[PDB]
Amino acid sequence: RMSHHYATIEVSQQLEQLLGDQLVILLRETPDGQALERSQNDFRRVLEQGRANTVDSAEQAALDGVRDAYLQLQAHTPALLEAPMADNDGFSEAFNGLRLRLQDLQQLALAGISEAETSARHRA
Repeated sequence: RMSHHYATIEVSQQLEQLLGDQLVILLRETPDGQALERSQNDFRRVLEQGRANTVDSAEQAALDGVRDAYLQLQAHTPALLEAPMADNDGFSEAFNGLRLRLQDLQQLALAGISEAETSARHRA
């Protein structure tokens, strides 16, 4: 009824931390390629294990959207990390869409918790 929503909140928080790591790396003058790849692979790991374990159907759909938004952001990673970002407006927009989705995932999870709390009080 409720514990799985808490797990979804945790997935989103971890993703947000890893996204932050990625931005911090990308913001440096000489970003480290191995660190960037590790952060991307870890974001993907957390997201995909999270999706595989998500029980709520609406949270599954939201995590699918997070995946698409993440791929959009990842697509902006320059082949050469010393190279300038090719599409700054696009990178900004992909970043914005992803962080807003991660925030809404948590809000969605919180709503499910709230509704389960209410239902628990009327089952007994």
